[PDB]
Amino acid sequence: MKELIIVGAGGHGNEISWLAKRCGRVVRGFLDNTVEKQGTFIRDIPVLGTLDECSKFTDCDFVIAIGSPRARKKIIEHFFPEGEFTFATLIDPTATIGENIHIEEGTMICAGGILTVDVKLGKHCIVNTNAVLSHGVILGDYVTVAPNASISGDVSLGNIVEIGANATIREKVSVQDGAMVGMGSVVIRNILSNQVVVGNPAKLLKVIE
Amino acid sequence: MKELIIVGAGGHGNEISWLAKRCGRVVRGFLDNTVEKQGTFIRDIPVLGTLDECSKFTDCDFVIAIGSPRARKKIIEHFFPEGEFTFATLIDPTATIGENIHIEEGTMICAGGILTVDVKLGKHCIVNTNAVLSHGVILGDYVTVAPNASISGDVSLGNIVEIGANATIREKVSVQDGAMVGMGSVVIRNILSNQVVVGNPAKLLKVIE
Amino acid sequence: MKELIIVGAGGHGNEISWLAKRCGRVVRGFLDNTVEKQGTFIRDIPVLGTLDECSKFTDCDFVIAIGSPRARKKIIEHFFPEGEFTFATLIDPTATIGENIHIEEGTMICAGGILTVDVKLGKHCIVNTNAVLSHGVILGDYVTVAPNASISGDVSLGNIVEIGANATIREKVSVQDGAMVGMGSVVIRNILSNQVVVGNPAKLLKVIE
Ligand SMILES: Cc1cn([C@H]2C[C@H](O)[C@@H](COP(=O)(O)OP(=O)(O)O[C@H]3O[C@H](C)[C@@H](N)[C@H](O)[C@H]3O)O2)c(=O)[nH]c1=O
Ligand SMILES: Cc1cn([C@H]2C[C@H](O)[C@@H](COP(=O)(O)OP(=O)(O)O[C@H]3O[C@H](C)[C@@H](N)[C@H](O)[C@H]3O)O2)c(=O)[nH]c1=O
Ligand SMILES: Cc1cn([C@H]2C[C@H](O)[C@@H](COP(=O)(O)OP(=O)(O)O[C@H]3O[C@H](C)[C@@H](N)[C@H](O)[C@H]3O)O2)c(=O)[nH]c1=O
Ligand code: NA
Ligand code: NA
Repeated sequence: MKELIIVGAGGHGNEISWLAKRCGRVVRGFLDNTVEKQGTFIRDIPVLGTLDECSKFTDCDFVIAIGSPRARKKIIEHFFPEGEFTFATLIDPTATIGENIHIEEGTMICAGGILTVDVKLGKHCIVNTNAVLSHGVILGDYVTVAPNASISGDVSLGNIVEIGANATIREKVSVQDGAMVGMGSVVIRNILSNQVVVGNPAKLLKVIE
Repeated sequence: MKELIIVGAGGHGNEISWLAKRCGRVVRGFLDNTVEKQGTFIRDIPVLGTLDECSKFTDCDFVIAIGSPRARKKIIEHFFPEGEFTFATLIDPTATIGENIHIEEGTMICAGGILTVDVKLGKHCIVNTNAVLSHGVILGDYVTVAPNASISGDVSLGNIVEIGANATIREKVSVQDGAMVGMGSVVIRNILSNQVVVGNPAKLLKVIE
Repeated sequence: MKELIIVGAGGHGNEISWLAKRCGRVVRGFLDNTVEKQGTFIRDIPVLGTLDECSKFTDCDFVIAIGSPRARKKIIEHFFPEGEFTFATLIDPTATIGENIHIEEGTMICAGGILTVDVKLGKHCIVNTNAVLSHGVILGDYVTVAPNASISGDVSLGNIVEIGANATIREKVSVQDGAMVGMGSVVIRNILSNQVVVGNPAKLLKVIE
C-alpha cells in the first residue's frame, strides 16, 4: 500500500495515526498548520509541515483526520483538486463491516464501529469508536458520526452532517445537508439544512450557517 | 443444522439473513405477506411465499425476524402451533455470551451484543446490535432490545416488552408485560403493564393497549 | 500469576469473577462482610470469609469488585495498608487497549471496553462493559465508569468519581473529585467536587458529601 499522510495533528489525527498503525499502514507523517506543532511528533510520527506541502507527497495516500465536516470540505476544496491525489480508506480491524457496504475514499471507520447491511457512505466520512449504522443507512460526503452514536435503520444523513457522541436517531429520519445533532440528542423528527438540534427530545437550537 | 426460514423480509429480516449467514446457516428463504415482495430477493435469498406456506417447510428451523414484540406473538400463536415446528437460536459470532446464560428458542443475539452472567431470555427475543444485558437480567418471551440499549444489573423485562435504541434502564428496575420504553429513554422507576414511557427522566406518555 | 481474591460477592464481584476466568486467572475466592453470604458460592467460587481475613491471603493478588468508588477507597484505607498486599489488573480479552495507555493496579477493564490513545487511569478504577474512553482521557484513583458510558477526548475525571451507565461527557470537560454523573446524563459543563448532576442537559441535583 502507499504510505499515508494524515492531515490534522490534533485529537482526531492522534486517533487516526493509531487506526492507520492497526490497519498495517506506514504513516509518513502529519500536515498541520499549527505553528507550535512544527518539529513535533505523535508516537514517533512527525509533523512534516503545513498543508500547502501536500504537493511534495502525491506518492502518498492522504486522510483528513479532522472531526469538523466543514474543515474536511474546506481542505479538500482548497488543497486537493479533483484527480491529483489519492485518499486512504481506513477500517479498524475491530470494526464490523457487513454485506453490501459501500464506502468512498477518505473515510475512517473506527474501533468497535458496526455497519450492518446496505449502508452507503460518501467521501471523507468518519464513523467513530463503537458507533452503529443499521440497515439501509445512507451518509453523504464529509459526514461525522461521533463515538457511540446510534443511527437506526434507513436514516439518511446529508453532506457535512455531524452526529454528536451517543446521540440516537429514529429509523427513517432524514437529516439535510450541514445540520448538527448535539451529543446525546434523541432525534425523532426530520432535520432541515444547517439546523443544530439538541436534547431529549431534540429541539431546534439555532442554524449553524 | 436444519436450513432456516426467516419470517419477515423487512429491515429486521434483512439483518437476520446477514446474522444467519455469519452463523454458518443456509437460509432457504423468507416468508412475508407483502404482495409487492412476492418474487423478490434480499442478497440471493428469495421471498418464497406468504406465512400460510410455513407448513411446506416443517423440515426447516424458523425465526420470526420482525421487531414488534406483538407481531412475533401474533405470528407464533396463529401459524406455529406448539410442537409442530422448530426454531433457530442465532448468536452473532461477535456477540459475547458469558456464563450461566439461558436463551430459549427463536432468539436473535446480534453483532456486538453482550450478555455477561446469569442472564435469562425467553422465546423469540431480540438483543440487537451492541446492546448490553448486565448480571442477573431476565427477559420474558417476545422481548425486543434495540441497538445500543443499556440494561443494567438485575433488570426484569416482562413478556412483549420493547426497549428502544440506546435507552438506559437503572439496576433492579422491573418492566411489566407489554410496556414500551422509547428510544434514548432513561428509566429510573418500575414500569407497569402496557405503559409507554419516554424521555430523560422517562415519564408515562400513554398506554399501548 | 498469583491466585486472586475478589473483595465483594455482589453483582460486580459476580461479573469480576467472570472477567478473572476470561483473563486465565485462578480465583481462590471472595471476601464479603454479608452474614447470609458466608458458606455460599458464585459458579464454583466460594465466599471464603470476611474482609479482616485478607491477611491470611497475602500470597494472592486482590481486586475490590465493588461499584461504589467510596466503598473501594474505604476498604483499601482500612484493610490494605501501603505495601502489604498486591492488586491484580484485569483486562477483558475483548477490551481494546490502544497505545500509551497507563493503568494502575486494582483496575478492571470489562468486556467491549475501548481505551484509544494517551488514556491514564489511577488505582482501583472500573471501566465497565462497552464504555469508551477517547484520546487523552485521565481518570484519578477509584473512578467508576458504568456500562456504555461515552467519555469524549481530553475529559478529566478526578478521584472517587462515578459516571453512570450510557452517560455522555463533552470533550475537555473536567469533573472534580467525588462527583457523580447520573445514568444517561449529557454533561457539557465542568463539574465541581462532590456534585451529583443528572439529566439532558445535566443539571446540579445535590452534593453527595
Ligand atoms: C481546520 C484546520 C485544522 N488544522 C489543524 C489544527 C489542529 O492542529 C488540527 C485539529 O485538531 P483539534 O484537536 O483542534 O480537532 P480534531 O482533531 O478535529 O478533534 C476534534 O474532533 C475529534 C473527532 C474529537 N475526538 C476531539 O475531541 C475534537 O476536539 O487540525 C489545519 O491544519 N488546518 C485546517 O484548515
Ligand atoms: C406483522 C407482520 C409483518 N409481516 C411482514 C411485513 C414486512 O415485509 C415485514 C416487517 O418489515 P418492516 O420493515 O416493516 O419491519 P421490521 O423488519 O420489523 O423492522 C423494524 O424493526 C427493526 C428491528 C428495525 N431495525 C427497523 O428499523 C424497523 O422498521 O414483516 C408479515 O409478513 N406478517 C405479519 O403478520
Ligand atoms: C461496602 C462494602 C460492601 N461489601 C459487600 C456487600 C455486598 O455483598 C457487596 C456489594 O454488592 P452489591 O451487589 O450490593 O453491589 P455491587 O457489587 O457494587 O454492584 C453495584 O455495582 C455494579 C457495578 C452494578 N452492576 C450493580 O448493579 C450495582 O448494584 O460488597 C463488603 O463486604 N464490605 C464493604 O465494606
Ligand atoms: Na461494542
Ligand atoms: Na449509548
